[PDB]
Amino acid sequence: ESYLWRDSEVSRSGSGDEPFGWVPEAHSVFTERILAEEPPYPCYFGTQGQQRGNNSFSAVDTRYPDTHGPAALARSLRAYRQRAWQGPKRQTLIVFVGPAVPGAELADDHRRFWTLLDELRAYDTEPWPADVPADPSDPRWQWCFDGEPWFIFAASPAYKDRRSRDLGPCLTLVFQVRRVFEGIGGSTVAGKAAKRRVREGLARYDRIGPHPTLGDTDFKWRQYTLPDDDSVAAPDACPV
Ligand code: HEM
Ligand SMILES: NC(=[NH2+])NCCC[C@H](N)C(=O)O
Repeated sequence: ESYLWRDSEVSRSGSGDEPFGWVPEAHSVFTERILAEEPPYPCYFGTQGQQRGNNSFSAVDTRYPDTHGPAALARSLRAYRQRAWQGPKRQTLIVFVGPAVPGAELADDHRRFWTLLDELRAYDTEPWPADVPADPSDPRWQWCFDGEPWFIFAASPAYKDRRSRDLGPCLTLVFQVRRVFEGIGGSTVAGKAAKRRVREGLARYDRIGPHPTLGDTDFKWRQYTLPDDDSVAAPDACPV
């Protein structure tokens, strides 16, 4: 009944042409990308999280939206949020949205991403947090669920130049609670070293450099769905 999986549980998601039958292969493709030796995956935090058993997984099967869709993902997210505050600091939930769609464009996957975030709102059982403005045009808006803001981004096979965001054949949502950044705040010595290391890795991996919206940080929504080029979306244009 729970669709929240540790690595060792993903194989039981589905087998053959069943709901989630495509999830085990997506999980393997994801881990291959994140654990690749040369060039290394640019975000060493993600690689380390995978190596240390701190990544959890879920999925949405678009063929079965009423049973394997946003309502179930809301339950999975509530369970993940509990896990994310009890376990190690640096955990990530990776959610595969499938089956894969041959020929989808990046804008299509981004539209699906924002739609899924919108559908999740109806299933949130907690009020919106008082410290985060609820208006998505506010410079300080962040996506919130189950009582707190999250960091979230969309990965897609349609990221041809920003290869670091191609995690396999499906639209893939990467969720973290903000606890993961404790110790690497942007002002911090450690945070500046972290950005150096990741951005050096990006320059060995991607066909386009770090996006300007990553910072040099209002309007975080623009980082959720980076474009594949240097375009910069209008700040008040968040689709939610
Ligand atoms: C599977 C897990 C993860 C994946 C797939 C992942 C992916 C990425 C990617 C693609 C980037 C480049 C920028 C972007 O596209 O947004 C990035 C940057 C970064 N990530 Fe990760 N990440 C993961 C986990 C984590 C965790 C757990 C942390 C914190 C503990 C973290 C901290 C950072 C930092 C500090 C940057 C650099 C941001 C900058 O240079 O402005 N990541 N990550
Ligand atoms: N684009 C990224 N993956 N950024 C990772 C760090 C996010 C940063 N701590 C923030 O809250 O904005």
